[PDB]
Amino acid sequence: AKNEGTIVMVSDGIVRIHGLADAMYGEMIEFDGGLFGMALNLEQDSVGAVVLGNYLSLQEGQKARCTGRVLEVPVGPELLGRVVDALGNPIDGKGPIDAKLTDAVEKVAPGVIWRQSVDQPVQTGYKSVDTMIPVGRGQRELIIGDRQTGKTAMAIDAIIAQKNSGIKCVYVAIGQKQSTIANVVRKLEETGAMAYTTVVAAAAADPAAMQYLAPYSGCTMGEYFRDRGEDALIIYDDLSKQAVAYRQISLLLRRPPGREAYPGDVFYLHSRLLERASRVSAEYVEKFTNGAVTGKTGSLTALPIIETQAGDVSAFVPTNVISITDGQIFLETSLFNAGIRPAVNAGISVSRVGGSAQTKIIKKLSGGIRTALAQYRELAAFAQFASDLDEATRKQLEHGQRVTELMKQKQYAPYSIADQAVSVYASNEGYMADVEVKKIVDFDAALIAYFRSEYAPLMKQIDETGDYNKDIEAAIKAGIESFKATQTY
Amino acid sequence: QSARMVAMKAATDNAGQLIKDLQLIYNKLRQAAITQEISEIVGGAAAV
Amino acid sequence: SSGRIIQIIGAVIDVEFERTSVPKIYDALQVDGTETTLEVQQQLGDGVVRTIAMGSTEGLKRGLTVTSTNAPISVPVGTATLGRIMDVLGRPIDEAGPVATEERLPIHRQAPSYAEQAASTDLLETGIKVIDLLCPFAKGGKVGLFGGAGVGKTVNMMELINNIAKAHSGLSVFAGVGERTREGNDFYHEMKDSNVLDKVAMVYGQMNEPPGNRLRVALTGLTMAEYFRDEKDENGKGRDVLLFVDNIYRYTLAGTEVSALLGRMPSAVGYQPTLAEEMGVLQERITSTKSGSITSIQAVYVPADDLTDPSPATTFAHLDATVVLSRDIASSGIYPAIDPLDSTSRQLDPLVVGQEHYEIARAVQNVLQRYKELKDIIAILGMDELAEEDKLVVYRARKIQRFFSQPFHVAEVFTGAPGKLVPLKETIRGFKGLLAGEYDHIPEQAFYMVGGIDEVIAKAEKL
Ligand SMILES: Nc1ncnc2c1ncn2[C@@H]1O[C@H](COP(=O)(O)OP(=O)(O)OP(=O)(O)O)[C@@H](O)[C@H]1O
Ligand SMILES: [Mg+2]
Repeated sequence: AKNEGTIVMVSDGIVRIHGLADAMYGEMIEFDGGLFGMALNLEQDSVGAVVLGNYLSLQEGQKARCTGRVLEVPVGPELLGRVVDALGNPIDGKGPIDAKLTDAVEKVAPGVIWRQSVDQPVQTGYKSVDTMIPVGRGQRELIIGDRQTGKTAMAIDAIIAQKNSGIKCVYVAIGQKQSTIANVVRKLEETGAMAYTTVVAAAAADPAAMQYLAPYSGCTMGEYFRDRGEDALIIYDDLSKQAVAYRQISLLLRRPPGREAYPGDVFYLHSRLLERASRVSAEYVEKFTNGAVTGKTGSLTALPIIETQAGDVSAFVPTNVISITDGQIFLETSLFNAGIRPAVNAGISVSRVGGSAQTKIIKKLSGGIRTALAQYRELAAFAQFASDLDEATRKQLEHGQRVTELMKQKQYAPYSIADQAVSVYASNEGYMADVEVKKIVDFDAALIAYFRSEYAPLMKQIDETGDYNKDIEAAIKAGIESFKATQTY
Repeated sequence: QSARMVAMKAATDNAGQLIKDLQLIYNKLRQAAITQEISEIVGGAAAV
Repeated sequence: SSGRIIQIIGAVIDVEFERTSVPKIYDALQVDGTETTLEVQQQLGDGVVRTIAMGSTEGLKRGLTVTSTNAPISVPVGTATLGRIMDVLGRPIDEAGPVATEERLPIHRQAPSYAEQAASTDLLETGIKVIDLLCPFAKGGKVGLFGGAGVGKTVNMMELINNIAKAHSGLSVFAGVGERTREGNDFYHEMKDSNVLDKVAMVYGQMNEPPGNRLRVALTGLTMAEYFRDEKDENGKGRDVLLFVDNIYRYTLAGTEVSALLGRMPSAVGYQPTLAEEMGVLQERITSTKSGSITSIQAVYVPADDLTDPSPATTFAHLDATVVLSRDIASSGIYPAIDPLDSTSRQLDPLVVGQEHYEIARAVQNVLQRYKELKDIIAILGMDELAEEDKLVVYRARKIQRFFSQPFHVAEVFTGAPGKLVPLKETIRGFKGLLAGEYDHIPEQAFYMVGGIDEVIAKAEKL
């Protein structure tokens, strides 16, 4: 009757329905056994629909009914600290979620007149990326590298480092083994970062439709705090697996093939998703809330992750997504084995926002590190022939070696703004010119632990304000001199 | 010392030139490679 | 009279009409009760038309009515579009109100015929010393901008926009094909802050938009520029117009995506079969007619650093000049940052520009190439240990490099120094004098951000 149909073909998780004449594109449909489906092909005499669940219980001749509503997810602050499936059903076993309102999954980004310049900082706890590739609220930075190269670690550290920032976090896992998801959730809960984090999971055994629709639901859940003036962050662990699932669905639906068998509308798939990470203006927040909130601007930051095979960044999907984001972080396999544990390649990693997304002290102090790294890249083969160089170039090489060994850091130990500032100030000045090249890592921590125990007021002031005046510089210099004089490492 | 200079210089120059030609070959293969798969994939589209 | 949707698959939509009233190719349709528009793309049997919608197909069902405009997409053209931002359909997106223009033009039109071409090739004066001397532009020509970000690409665009209106009393049109929203907002606010928005019209096609929008966004700017060119002031004379393309590679990519969506056999390197034809449709309407002229400045991105790739290969067949921006020069402190050796122009021949200009340009390029050859010997073998002529070449090259830089007008509100527009003749005279050797004693520091030659003399004597 235009709201009831029949099933005529079941195969590979795809069901073809005959009926449902007034069925919209993307509308949900109800199968007989409390199951749901999404329509994606409206041919002349049939409807193509994917099943969001177990299709093994569906048989030819069963009935179906249209919901009349587009795909929706429950949204609110009551989803913090819970683990859910791609549609909002809890899987941690801690009880139902008392949802208050729902939101559509497919939405359009705000227009160009409602945007705002990005000038606020987001910290990740890694010195290498905090001083060289700044990330700001509303930016889009991409982490790209080969297998077992350190990609998830960095994302989890970035989520952890928001303990004292007030930024909510959403973590989306697509096509992963359930044991890894359980371990990640357990580690998050152990540290204490689960008090403000939401986790969406679509395991490798889940249907491809869920692995394809998960990131959109995650972004919708993350957009709650943007419209209300409060910042948020979202991480997609692998867009490559989403692309693979999309390709599988399209090929099973007979859409025309293309390079690597990808369908034509694949760039649009990631384009319409990544463009929703934006910083709206105060007028947009004032209009959306109908005057409830005034003088506040929202944001939403995205950190997609991409895996490449044998370093072939020229593949179809890596090239598609590189041209969309605002920067790239490259992780090398050779650097990981060589001992550089964060394994960030400086020289091909760029941030388009740049120094506008930093505090005063970090912005002042990043230039020395950048210059030292550039000069070390310039002259490095002279390591064997150091004695034949003049004094200036030898000093430059030694400083570059010290700096490039200072960038190494351990997992699950995010640095604070004061810690980074103290380390960089000790490096930019000549303090680390006496320590041996092999002992720099030990000296750096000892110096950090000497502070926060004898100079905690100053650390709190730096953390809360971020200012840089002659008075702060004097205190930092005096503390460093005292540590170098009295204590030992 | 001077002799070494010249010898070493030559090597660098040669290396540079070498890289260029390899790049050209690579590009060719790249393009060529892609075309082949497309044809095969199109064949699959006619396999039914 | 009316139609109905019979098939929805992604963006491709099939509509069915009556036996007779079947809309022609490229006609624009509108679905009643919705803000959706469709563009005819292919004609099939039984009066069935395959189209691509400009917008999204969410919340759309089979059986909806469609009304035909019986004409291509028409955009409003006039003087009321100066200082506004519109999308492909010419609708304001700046929340500033409707455009008061009531006259509209179609965006699909044939190129001018063989007999309508200009009877001569005339140069265009920009005011920038380096561009005029080494990469001369031509009314009706095409310039390809090869540069990254952070080399001052937008500043140069705004400077040209100001200069054309100041000198030749022209206007400009800006078209953004598949641009980021953040950078678009930044560019709009920079234009407003620099006071150049009044002389420009802007059309944006966003990256998050379907490929149909990004493919047909350049034709709207082209139509607006064409209308500006043919406006006749008293005593005729038309007008000279600039057009800007933020990136033409994304135009080809959008064409490829549309071809794949419609469904047809891929060409070599996965490009669509109709690539050169699609680009020649765009590049053959940018020419100098008897009434007036249109000059286009386009940004080009080379995929995978492969010049042999089909897209740059097709692009390079229509380019008359290439302007290359280098990060090395920008770090050196010499803005504008245009490489004087990797930048070439087809108009740098003794016939079009003259004999003395050709001689001066070739001499300057030879001196620069000589300096590029000599730096390595100084770097490795050592300083000096050389004849005098090489040293003179080095000093003259340094003086010329300093002299290429000049202040701009769009930065007056930032630095405070007034902008300098140097007439070509002054550049020719100054460079000829420098090459002759008269200014062999003037300090080189007087050549930096100093505009015209006499001004160099005044700054030198003052110092
Ligand atoms: N900064 C670090 N210092 C030391 N060890 C690290 C660091 N970051 C990650 N590791 C370790 O190196 C390995 C990399 O695992 P990780 O999960 O980070 O990689 P991945 O890129 O997500 O891999 P996969 O493709 O298997 O999901 C793990 O054993 C992890 O414990
Ligand atoms: Mg991983």
